Amino acid sequence: LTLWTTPAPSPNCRLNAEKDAKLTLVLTKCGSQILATVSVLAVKGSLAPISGTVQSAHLIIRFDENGVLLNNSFLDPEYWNFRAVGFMPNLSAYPKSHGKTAKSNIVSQVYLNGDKTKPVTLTITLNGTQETGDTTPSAYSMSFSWDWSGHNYINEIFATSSYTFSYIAQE
Amino acid sequence: DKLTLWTTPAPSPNCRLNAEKDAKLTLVLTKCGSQILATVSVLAVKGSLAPISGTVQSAHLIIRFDENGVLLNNSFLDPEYWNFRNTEGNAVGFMPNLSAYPKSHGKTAKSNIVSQVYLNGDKTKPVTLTITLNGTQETTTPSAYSMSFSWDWSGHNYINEIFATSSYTFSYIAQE
Amino acid sequence: NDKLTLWTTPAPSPNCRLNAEKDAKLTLVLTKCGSQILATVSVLAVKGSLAPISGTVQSAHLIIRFDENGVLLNNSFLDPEYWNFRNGDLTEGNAVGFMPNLSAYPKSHGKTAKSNIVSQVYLNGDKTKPVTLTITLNGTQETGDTTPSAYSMSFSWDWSGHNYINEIFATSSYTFSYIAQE
Amino acid sequence: DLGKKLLEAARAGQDDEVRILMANGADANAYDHYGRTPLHMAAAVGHLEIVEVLLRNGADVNAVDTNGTTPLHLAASLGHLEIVEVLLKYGADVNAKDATGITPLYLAAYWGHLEIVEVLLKHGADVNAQDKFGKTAFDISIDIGNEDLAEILQ
Amino acid sequence: DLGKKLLEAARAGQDDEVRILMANGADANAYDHYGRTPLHMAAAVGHLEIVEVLLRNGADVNAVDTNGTTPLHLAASLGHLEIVEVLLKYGADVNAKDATGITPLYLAAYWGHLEIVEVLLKHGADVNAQDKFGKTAFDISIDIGNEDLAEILQ
Amino acid sequence: GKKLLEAARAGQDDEVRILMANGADANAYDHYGRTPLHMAAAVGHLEIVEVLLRNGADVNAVDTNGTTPLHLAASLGHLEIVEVLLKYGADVNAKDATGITPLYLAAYWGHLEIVEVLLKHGADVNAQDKFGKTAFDISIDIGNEDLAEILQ
Repeated sequence: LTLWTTPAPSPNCRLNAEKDAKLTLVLTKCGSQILATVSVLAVKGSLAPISGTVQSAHLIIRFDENGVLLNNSFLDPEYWNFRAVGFMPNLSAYPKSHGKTAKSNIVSQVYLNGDKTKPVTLTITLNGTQETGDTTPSAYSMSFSWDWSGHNYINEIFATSSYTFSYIAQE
Repeated sequence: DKLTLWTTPAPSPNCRLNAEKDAKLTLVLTKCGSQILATVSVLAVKGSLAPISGTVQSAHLIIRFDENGVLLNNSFLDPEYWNFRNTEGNAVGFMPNLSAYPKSHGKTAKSNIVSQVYLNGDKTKPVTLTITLNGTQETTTPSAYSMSFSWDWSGHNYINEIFATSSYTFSYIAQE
Repeated sequence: NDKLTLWTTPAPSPNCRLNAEKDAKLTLVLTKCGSQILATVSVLAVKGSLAPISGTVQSAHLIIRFDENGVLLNNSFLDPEYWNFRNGDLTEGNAVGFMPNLSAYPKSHGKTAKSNIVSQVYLNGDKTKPVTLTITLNGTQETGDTTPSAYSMSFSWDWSGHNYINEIFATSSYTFSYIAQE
Repeated sequence: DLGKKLLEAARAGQDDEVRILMANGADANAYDHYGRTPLHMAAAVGHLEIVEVLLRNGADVNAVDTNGTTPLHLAASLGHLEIVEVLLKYGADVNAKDATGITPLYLAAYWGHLEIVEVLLKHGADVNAQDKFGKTAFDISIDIGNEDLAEILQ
Repeated sequence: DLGKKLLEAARAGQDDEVRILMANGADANAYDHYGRTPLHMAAAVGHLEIVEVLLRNGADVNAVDTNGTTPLHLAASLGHLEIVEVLLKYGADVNAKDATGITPLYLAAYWGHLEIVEVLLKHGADVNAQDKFGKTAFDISIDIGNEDLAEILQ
Repeated sequence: GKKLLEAARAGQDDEVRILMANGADANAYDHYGRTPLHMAAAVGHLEIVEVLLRNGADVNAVDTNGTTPLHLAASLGHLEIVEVLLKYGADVNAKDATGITPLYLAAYWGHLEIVEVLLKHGADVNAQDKFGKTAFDISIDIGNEDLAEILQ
């Protein structure tokens, strides 16, 4: 089964402002592992075109104890459905609030405009968030942090190549 | 099953990078519901990439498919090493999805998967591999789908080496 | 469905030997997707000269060898109590369906570029501390008095030229796939 | 559509393709939906001849994209000295602020393009300009450790 | 525990955080379960002021982790000259040997830090100390092809 | 035979005369036409290049693309090897299957001292390739100040 944003979503996530980018993310459950493919394209704001000294962006998707998005704040729940704990990142392998645990990160280079001379690092962190006080907790999370420190891409549109990864599923 | 479409695990020379049958492309597509899981490598067997000669710093292979996901003839990939494992199923289930990767949108970022692979499996000899999905442009027989592989090692001097890469895994959204 | 996964569990105890007995936790999960295995792997040293990285050590490796039924050769290098089918005993699944295909990745004296999958992983999941991981499938060919194996998977980490002394050798997670033998 | 072609040819650094298109009546002020104009494209990729053909055909020298970024921000940030000079000759605005208050001098300082920094200061660049966080080009020289830069800033 | 927060602040180079923590009673000699102390963290990341604060507060300049690595091994290996000088000023053992016989001189030589090799030699660094293969800092220079170092060590 | 090919690549200066002493053939070739002297010229093992030449290795051996050891040494920046090849009578003007010469490769990859040596040894500055480019078209091409200068 597949949990996804659809293959071509409308603006459906916030990197810096409401609906300022399209995240295409597909999670396919292959038994104990989730096979995933991801890319992002900024549609407005300070990453379209990249402006000033901006050299990073990020998005944290949080889910509740049933694997359901916590709310429409950051990824729009209208572009997020089956084609859910069976798609959540395994808490034994990627322990909640421990995104600094090396193994909870999958890190690789992706490329602006699909051009091999414009790398961008993508760090995906699984269950890396901790909520305290009054903050509603998430049970699970999946974070994408893009970073191109030291590269001057001003005037480019932040639009990445597509990238595949997998992770152990919670159930 | 009818869930694999491949060149076999060990093909004879089956593709043209510059001249007929000058390379062996190993390419396996396994359908995992809405995604295809793939693994690819290539090895040149003769011509200007075996050994790498002159200032050659790139190679490419474009595979084109018709509206039923069948390999076009006159394909630079030999249709004899391209078939379902044994059986015939539905090739459209293996094609890259045209909403995610629209036809002739090869320069759109999202239609490309780009990563480094390594000559001889050797970490000190990187080669970039750019895979482009549905990027083709015929204005030629029309293709409905395509999968391209572009190897590029600009700025690296690998003259005298044999062009033979490590294996690489990627996935993409299937058309149906 | 538990028979389609062969793994170390998601959080093993010390279960492999990089330089000394049980000196590292290898997390390795193989899931069988018909003709391909989809794998995810990472490693964390827990004692010895990679915890913290000491001296000029700039590499580590682990070779896992299997017999002709796809069963680990011995409790030498990876501990068989953290290697089994998910929720399974040895008779719950068939381990040859998880082995690297011999016709794609041969057992021979020769070297084969396509038997390697090579990519960078990162210490502490930190993009500024790369380490190369070379995975080699069936890359052993035992001679002399070495006990033979039918299949192998080896993991060679190398960070030549980077000085990571005082870091713990703990890597990010990495996905790859390969053609299955059956 | 002559605009799209002109945007693409300026971006690709096709000097002549640009001249041919101008010849055929392409609008030097076309813009894409992010507000980039051909002169942003040419300034960013560093094609001097293209910058000049456009300015001679009446390209708005201080056109802003949707974030307030001008061609002189681009050329100063990315280090294209001779483009920075030609832009200035045509009325480029040394004190243009983008949407968070960043100026061409702030970017040339941040990325270490010192000769560009000198050129901007001699054309009246305001050194006390702060971004929306209160940081100036002097704060940059301290944060990024550039001693030559801090020296030049007085 | 204040110890864990100190270990973390030293490693993240939080100069100020470390002072706050020492102000509040944090133990300068806390160690993690690999035997790393805040002084190991600070010598490795290169943070001089934290190294000084900890040493002013009684940090053990000769602490070893489970492999016998000292803060001086870390500063000499990673090339932090002023930290190497300060550790030596507080009584760091110049020829401390890790579990395989490696000294600060051998690591400074292997990674080509020539100024640190010269400071270590003036405090009595021993050119004869061999690694597990029988090789000295000198043999490693010969190997590596480093002629400047080979003359300093001979 | 193949042992030699492997020792020359691997840089095992020792093995090579071990193998030569036993009558291993200095002109062995693999199925791409590469000889031990191509392997040694490519990896830059001077000693090995000299032992092979003293044992009558063919200095002008071509692989299946017409590449000679002098192309490899010039292309990859091995100056002493370029000098010893020329001493043993390597064709300074050797053309590969597309017309490329050692001078063309030395220029392309910015090995200016080797460009100087090839010229002294009579490399034709005017040899062209595919596009009909020559070492000079390469200079103002790759935007190379000093190479434009040396091509005098």
